[PDB]
Amino acid sequence: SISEITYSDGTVIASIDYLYFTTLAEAQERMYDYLAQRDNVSAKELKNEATQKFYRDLAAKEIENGGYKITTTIDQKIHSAMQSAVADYGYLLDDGTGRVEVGNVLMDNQTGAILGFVGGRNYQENQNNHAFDTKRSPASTTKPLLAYGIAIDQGLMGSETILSNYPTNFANGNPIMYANSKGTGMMTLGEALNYSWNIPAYWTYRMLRENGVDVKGYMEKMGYEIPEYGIESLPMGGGIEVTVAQHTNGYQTLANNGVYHQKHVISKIEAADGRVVYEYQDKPVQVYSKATATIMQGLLREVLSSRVTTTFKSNLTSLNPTLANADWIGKTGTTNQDENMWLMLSTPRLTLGGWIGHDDNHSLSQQAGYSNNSNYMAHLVNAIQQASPSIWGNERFALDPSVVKSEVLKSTGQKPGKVSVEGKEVEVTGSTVTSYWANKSGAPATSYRFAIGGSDADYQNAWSSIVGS
Ligand SMILES: *C(=O)[C@@H](NC(=O)/C(=N\OC)c1csc(N)n1)[C@@H]1N=C(C(=O)O)C(=C)CS1
Repeated sequence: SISEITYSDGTVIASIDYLYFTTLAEAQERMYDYLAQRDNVSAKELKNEATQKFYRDLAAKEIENGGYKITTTIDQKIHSAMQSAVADYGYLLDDGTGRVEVGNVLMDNQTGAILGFVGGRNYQENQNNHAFDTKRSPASTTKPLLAYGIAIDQGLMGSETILSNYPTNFANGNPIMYANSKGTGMMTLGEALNYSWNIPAYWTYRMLRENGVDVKGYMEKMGYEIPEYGIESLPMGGGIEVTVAQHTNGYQTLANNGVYHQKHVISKIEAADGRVVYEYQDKPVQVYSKATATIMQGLLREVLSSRVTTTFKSNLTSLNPTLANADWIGKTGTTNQDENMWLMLSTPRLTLGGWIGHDDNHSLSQQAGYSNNSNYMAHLVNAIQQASPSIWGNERFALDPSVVKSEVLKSTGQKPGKVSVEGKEVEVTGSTVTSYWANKSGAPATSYRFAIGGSDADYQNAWSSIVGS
């Protein structure tokens, strides 16, 4: 008898086109883990590199002879529908800059299982796996996990707090840029995400760094490896390289109300005589407070509604209005010189991550992320849809009970009151808004320095203008 890989229903993929090599590689890696433990009681010589080889190789052979049954997470019909979508629509990513590659991973928000993926436009013509092995910076999609998610979560801010987007410079003396802008004064957390302004993200991380929040603790809990957290542009996705698979897993976390389940493609390995060599252990972990996570899903639902940096919701509506009705949330990213684009989507029941780019690191059109990648993802989204009607779901994302609402002046994210404006102390009034907070006591009173970030010059022109009462 010979070894085999099966779809999650039970259908045999192949015996022992990305489909084959992904499930086989993850298969071998769990095999390696088990061999290294299966006695050969190792640790640390596991670090020596001559061994690694020996085992990796030994691993491969155990699958070739050995005769085991490998159970994947893959839902055949969706996976096929996905391959078809890329065959039928990959071409909408092409934008006068040569074949554009693509990597997507569709992940259950609750198991962490991967129901299917897109490896690239065409395994025959080119084999790198853009869903699994390639790594690029996630850009402005880092913002929600590494800056805002965290700070809200340490109650250092809430839903309508306020960030300086006034001009300001890295420590080298160069201007923090957004596309072509030097900045624009103050704005809500809402605006800053809907447009992905860079400066607000820059001030957020900086403040985290001054309270020394254990940022790394958080990122590490989702599976991220970032070699150096002391980079000023970190939050914008500077110094971070990731895979679609892995980062899809980051959006899975915000989506499953702050609870990370570890990504995977393999659920079970079973030996000839039925003995279980590997089985997926469900260990959940609570990376963000349900307060924080649900707050975030609210804001990330306007990121798509707003349509400011993605045409998606329009594209999807046009190809299928019912579905465009599911409670979608998401975020985009663009890297320097338009070299990559990212779009992450979740409804509460699934996540879809999608990266488009060139293999050799050159540039896409300006539109590629905002338009192309959006319309393509909307077609992929239908395609899964058609293949498995119930899959995406109808549930709403919802603000958790533990969230805490506050009345605050639109003008300063903060509860109204007296403040010190250079002699002449001030009664601070204007219209209010409810602002969500993931701490026990809600918003502060207004303070001269209400916003995250801002210079002295800044606050002066800001409070100046707030003064027309
Ligand atoms: C977010 O990704 C931010 N982009 C950038 O800061 C930089 N690129 O600008 C052309 C960048 C970030 S990391 C890196 N290596 N380069 C804004 N993101 C979007 C978006 O798609 O949401 C934009 C509309 C353009 S800039």
